[PDB]
Amino acid sequence: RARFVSKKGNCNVAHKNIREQGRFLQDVFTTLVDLKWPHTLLIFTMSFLCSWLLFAMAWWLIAFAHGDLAPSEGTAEPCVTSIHSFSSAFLFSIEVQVTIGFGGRMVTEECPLAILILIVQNIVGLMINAIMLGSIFMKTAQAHRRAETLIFSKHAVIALRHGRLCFMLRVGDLRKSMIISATIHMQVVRKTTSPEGEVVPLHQVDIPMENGVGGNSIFLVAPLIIYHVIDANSPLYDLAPSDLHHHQDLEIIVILEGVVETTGITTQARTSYLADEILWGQRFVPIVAEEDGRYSVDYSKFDNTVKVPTPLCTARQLDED
Amino acid sequence: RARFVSKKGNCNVAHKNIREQGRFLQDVFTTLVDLKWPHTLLIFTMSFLCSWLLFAMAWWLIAFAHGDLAPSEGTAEPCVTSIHSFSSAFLFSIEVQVTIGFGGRMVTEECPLAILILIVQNIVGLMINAIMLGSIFMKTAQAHRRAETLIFSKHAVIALRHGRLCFMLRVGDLRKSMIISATIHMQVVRKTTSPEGEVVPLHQVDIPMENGVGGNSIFLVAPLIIYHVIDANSPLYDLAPSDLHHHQDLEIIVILEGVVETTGITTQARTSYLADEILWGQRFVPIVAEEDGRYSVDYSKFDNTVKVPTPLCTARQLDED
Amino acid sequence: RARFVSKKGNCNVAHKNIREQGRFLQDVFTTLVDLKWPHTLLIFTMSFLCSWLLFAMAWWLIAFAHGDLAPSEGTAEPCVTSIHSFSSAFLFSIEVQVTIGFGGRMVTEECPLAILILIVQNIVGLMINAIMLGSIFMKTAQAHRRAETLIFSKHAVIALRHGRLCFMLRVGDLRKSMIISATIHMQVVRKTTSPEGEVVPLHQVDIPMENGVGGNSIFLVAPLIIYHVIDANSPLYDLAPSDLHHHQDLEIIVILEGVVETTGITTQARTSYLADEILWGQRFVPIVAEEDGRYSVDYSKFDNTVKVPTPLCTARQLDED
Amino acid sequence: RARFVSKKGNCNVAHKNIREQGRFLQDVFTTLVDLKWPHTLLIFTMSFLCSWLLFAMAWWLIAFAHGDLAPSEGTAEPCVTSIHSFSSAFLFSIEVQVTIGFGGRMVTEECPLAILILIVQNIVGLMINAIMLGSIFMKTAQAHRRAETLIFSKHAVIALRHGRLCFMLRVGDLRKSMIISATIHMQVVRKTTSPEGEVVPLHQVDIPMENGVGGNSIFLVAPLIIYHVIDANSPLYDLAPSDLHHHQDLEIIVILEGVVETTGITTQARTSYLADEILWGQRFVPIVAEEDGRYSVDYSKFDNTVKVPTPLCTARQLDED
Amino acid sequence: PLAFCGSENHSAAYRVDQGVLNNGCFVDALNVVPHVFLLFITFPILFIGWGSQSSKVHIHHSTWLHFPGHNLRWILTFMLLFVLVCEIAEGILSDGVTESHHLHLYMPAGMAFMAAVTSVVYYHNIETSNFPKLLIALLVYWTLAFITKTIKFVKFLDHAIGFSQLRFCLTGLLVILYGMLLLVEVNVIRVRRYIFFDLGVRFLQPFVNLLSKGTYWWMNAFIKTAHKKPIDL
Amino acid sequence: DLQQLDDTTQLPLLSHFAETVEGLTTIRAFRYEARFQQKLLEYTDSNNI
Repeated sequence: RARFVSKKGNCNVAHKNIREQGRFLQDVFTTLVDLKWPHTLLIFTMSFLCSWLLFAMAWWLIAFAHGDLAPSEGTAEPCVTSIHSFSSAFLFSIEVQVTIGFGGRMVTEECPLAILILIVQNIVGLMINAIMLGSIFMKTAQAHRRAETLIFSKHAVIALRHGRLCFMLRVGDLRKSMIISATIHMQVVRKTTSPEGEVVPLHQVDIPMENGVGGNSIFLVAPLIIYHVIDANSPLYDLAPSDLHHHQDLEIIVILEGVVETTGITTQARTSYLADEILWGQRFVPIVAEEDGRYSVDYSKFDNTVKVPTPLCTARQLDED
Repeated sequence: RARFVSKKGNCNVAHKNIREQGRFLQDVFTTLVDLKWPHTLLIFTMSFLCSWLLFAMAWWLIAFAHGDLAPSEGTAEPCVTSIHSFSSAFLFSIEVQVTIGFGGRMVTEECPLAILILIVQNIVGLMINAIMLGSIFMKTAQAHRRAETLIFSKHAVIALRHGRLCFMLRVGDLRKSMIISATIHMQVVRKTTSPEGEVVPLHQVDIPMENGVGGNSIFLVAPLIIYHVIDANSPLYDLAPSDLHHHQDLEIIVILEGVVETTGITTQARTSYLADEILWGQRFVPIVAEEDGRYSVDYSKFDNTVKVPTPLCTARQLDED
Repeated sequence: RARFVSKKGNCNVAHKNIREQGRFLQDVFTTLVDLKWPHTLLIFTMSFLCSWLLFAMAWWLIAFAHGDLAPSEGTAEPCVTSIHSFSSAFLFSIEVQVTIGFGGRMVTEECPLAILILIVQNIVGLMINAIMLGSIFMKTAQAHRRAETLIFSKHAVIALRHGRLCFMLRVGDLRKSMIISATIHMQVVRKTTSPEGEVVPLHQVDIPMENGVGGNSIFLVAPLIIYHVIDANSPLYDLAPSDLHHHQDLEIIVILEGVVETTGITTQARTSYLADEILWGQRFVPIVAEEDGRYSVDYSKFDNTVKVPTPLCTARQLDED
Repeated sequence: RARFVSKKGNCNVAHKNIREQGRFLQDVFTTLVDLKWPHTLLIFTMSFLCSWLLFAMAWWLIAFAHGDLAPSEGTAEPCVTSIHSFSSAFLFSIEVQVTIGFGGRMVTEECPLAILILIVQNIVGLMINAIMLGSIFMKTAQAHRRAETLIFSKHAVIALRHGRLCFMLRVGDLRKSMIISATIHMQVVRKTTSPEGEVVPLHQVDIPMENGVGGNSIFLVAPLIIYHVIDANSPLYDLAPSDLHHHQDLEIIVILEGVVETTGITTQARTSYLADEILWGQRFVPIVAEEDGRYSVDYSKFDNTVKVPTPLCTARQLDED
Repeated sequence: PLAFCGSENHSAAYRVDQGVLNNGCFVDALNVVPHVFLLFITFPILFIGWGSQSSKVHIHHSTWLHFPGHNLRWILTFMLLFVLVCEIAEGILSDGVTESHHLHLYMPAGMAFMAAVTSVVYYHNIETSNFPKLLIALLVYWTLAFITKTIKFVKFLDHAIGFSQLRFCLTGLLVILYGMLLLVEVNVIRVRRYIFFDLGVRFLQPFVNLLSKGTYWWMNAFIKTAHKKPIDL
Repeated sequence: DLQQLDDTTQLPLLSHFAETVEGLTTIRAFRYEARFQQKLLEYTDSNNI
């Protein structure tokens, strides 16, 4: 009825009634990176423009304190030359802080407070330059956009394999760059009761991916079939083919995560498979073929299932001969 | 009682009598990054301002030794134009090393030693710029501030689940950005004594997190119940319910570690549970509901505990009915 | 006839018929790092030169709209000084955007839309400098070039070790630096059928690397011999020595992956061993010796093998006398 | 006599006879970070100074080709203003490439080829700025010098604990910041023989660290006595106390690797233990005490021993009464 | 206005037409440069190495090693501080006779005074941490300060300023004092050769530095922690 | 507090002398002269501390 993880990868959780809002202000950097793109563009150009405006008001108060804006002059040199407006001091603070430095307006050595506010504007401009260009590079360089190009299967399947019944989905990679140390964590989620009376509303039970050693690692070049074998330890052991309908609380989330080879920053791709989206008795078509010295992968045949003769009873009842 | 790590996550060790300070001088960058923030901004603006003073003194000595500072002149073209001060050469070192470059003070072609000082100032200013702006980005961008928004339960419970006593607590993520490949390490810390007479004061021996695959790898989106089954191999096998008081030598530390999805830097969040903070016979309230097509998490009820009947003896004696 | 991964490590896959091409534009950054090197230098020069030409047309339209290009002037000051061409405005946009700022062409306080064009040019030039300089450093700093200095053996051998058949190969590090937490994943990949009628064309099944502790982690300082003992649960259990011909579907790919010590960016080296490259009955020569206090590794002796008398039966047949 | 790893952690290998030198040139970046510190300072200032000299020769050929160097002039303006030497063009190349921009020498709009040389100098100066400042940051920010602040015990011990013989040693961290997900791979390396006749001269066989869960991961706050219990599957099963002499071929290397909390770069600390640094029958003192509500670590008692009574025989002889 | 050697003269005394280092302002500005070298080689390595020892990484208090010549090094450093504060007061009495703050009389002696205090606390922070793998920066400071003081002394001997004017006698004392502060040749060659050639006692008086033998700086810890604790045996 | 620590180390040395002069013939019988010299070594050491 209401799903946990959406099929592109967003988790549908609300996070209501959060008591301590004061611990969000003890990390300003993860909140600064985790904003949306018009918010990070507004805090980018508003932080740069408010630093230029604050130091432009400082240079305007320096030239007002020396009397430089009042043009009744004799021969005394101003401590910034050729300021006679606010907007000249705004062009001077723009020329100082991002280090353009034209030379119609330069600092002479009269006011020592001008040399102090030049040192302070260069130090706060180097801090704002380092933190903001590193923050926009960490914003555009983060690895959550690698989950858009990791195409999963649309439907997962449960089929016969090697005497057992195996829960199969199909992952796929799209790029010539690989993904280093890709792991798989398949979790079931359902509203479980305990035998002793505990009710967990989303009890996340990890099921093993069958691999050969038991450990969860894959080599993702070809679109391979991730398969989980249903033994008696696995919580899909009493699943009926008539149980796989809508309004059935059974959901398998598949979490694929690894280090992207190009960036070096670890990604996570995730999906879900609800109880109507699991096809019983079908299996995936082989899509990999050997041609002209290479291996063809046909991505148009990705979710295509062929029907298998399959026993229509539960996996506990396949242990009854 | 003197606890090992605190409730926030900072440890309580004293680290007395360190024999060699040379191992602290073999690396300087972790000492530079690992300072506090009024040390870090002080070493930042002190390194920049003292580098501008040192190269400012070098430009003042070159403009001394060419005789540029004497206004008694011929009509020879001088070394660097309109320097007639120390502080104008300090303004020239600010115009070179920040690469502002205004233009009333420019390098002439007269001395080659001024071109040597300009090469050494541009090389050392590029090196000081690279090291200090990358160090302040590594100081801001580190991942130990992500532990402030990973809440834990304040109290841990021990209750019956599936016939066994289970050491249950609750971890919690609070924001929208996930933590990739999160791993729970739960360790018991207490002073134990061997049967061969070996006494160790903080015997950090592990307990296994009961997961369903055995390996510790969680998918923390919703706040979930981390639980550890009390087994004969587990060293909480002989815990009496009257043991849970103050001045009892028993502490349980939880270590949660993973990589932040946004920043890409591996974090570590940790907490403690003393013997008076373990409440026997209770269990956590279900805090997850679903509303208008989305799951809702009631975070205000996060450590609310509900007492159940629970057999008041050890789990060794729960094997004896 | 056509190998999956080659001996260098590139993958011989095609990835034909990719339907969803709209998700390639959802990550522009990993596609931007994933170009080749003349495409990277072309997008670097074209991004910088197109941004200077766009703001050059903006400054030329500003000096056209103020009439400063028309040299029949009174004593009204221009928006930008000494501008009377397009190419002088292109030199001015070069002087703004990479922050040179010469000063014969400077901006004055007559023109507020010029100050708005200067603000937008400084913000867009700082963003283009941040993303393009970080993309150049993440392009040249990635770790797929670390696999050029990771040598493998050109052959793999099957001989006897501790009575049993072991599949041995010789990985070697070439450099003085280490590779931190280096893991080996050996995946024998062939076209396997199911018992129940499913054909998988490239069925990647794992084999455990024999470490003694089971978990695949090594210490690649000296070139060590990675071996997998052919157990009854291994898929090389029925491999006869008549099956080591060419035109044979059998391929073992070896995935060395770890973190480089100098960069900190995770690498992955991959190679392959076809069935004519697997030699029965040979074993590796001892290439490690010791002289004047150090260990000496002759790297010219690296893929040299020596024939020993092994049996010519299967490992199933080696369990029956 | 000739050990594998020294006690500081530097590995004593020779790497004789590297045949393919041309595969070192396929990664210039790991050679660029992997140089020593005066070599990386020399390639830093030689790269910047040679790029300034190459573009200074380009600007000098531009001003020679226009005829700017002739003092017999009319009124046609030069394409670079105020060049009348080579060294004025060298100061102009310094003013362009690190973007100082003084403005007594500037580009005018006569030559198009000077605008092309300005575009090429700004692009090549931004690329050399990105690669050289990121390479000097990755040189000063790598994590192998963090391994100096991790102290090991200088001797290792073997004692009685829980009925068995346990190879114990003491690791220790001297810093306040943690090392996240710190793993231990204790390896024992000696020259082995096969039963079939294969002689492997440097055979790294792993011993498992006993932790309690079967995984090797520690939580390093206090210095802890890490230990390996000698089983029949371990290869310390036949070690006698009479085999703890010098010139016994037995080396045990302990590798500690993890993620630093300060930088985020993965580190590795390693050491070794010979047969005469292993002391039989001893154990470490308990050094951790509590004081004023915190624990206290007295680091001067780090390797002091107490010499407990121990059965002076092998661990195989422990299994026979 | 505060310039080096005044704007009070006919126009300036900055001109170098006799040559370099015939100007007294130029030989005093050359006398500045090892003290600003020792300050900008000493203050970051001291702030990194021993400003990091905060609470919860405290100190070791045993095996104060005492690199030799230690008593005569601190006795010579206190004689160097006495002759430098005499050069401060001699430059102040030289400055006050006219006008306009001729700044080169007391600014190099004040920078030498601050370099002498940071040299002795840099030597104490080396000597309590017991590794000699530094201290050659202090050696090249003493050779740089020796060559700049002997070039000031030989340009005082050139113009016959000998022994009646007191800056000849004070630069002669500082030349022989920097020559006896080339005592670091005993630390590199004669003893302990680093370049190329106890118990639970808590008394700490006969093995401590000579200022803490003098003004008892180890007893500040015992007078500190006898508050909020009673002292048992 | 250090003056009171000096009085509480100054008392058992004089009480040790008042023990050992009255019990001299029985400390020369039970031959513990080296052990009593070790005890006065500890007492005068703590007094001088």
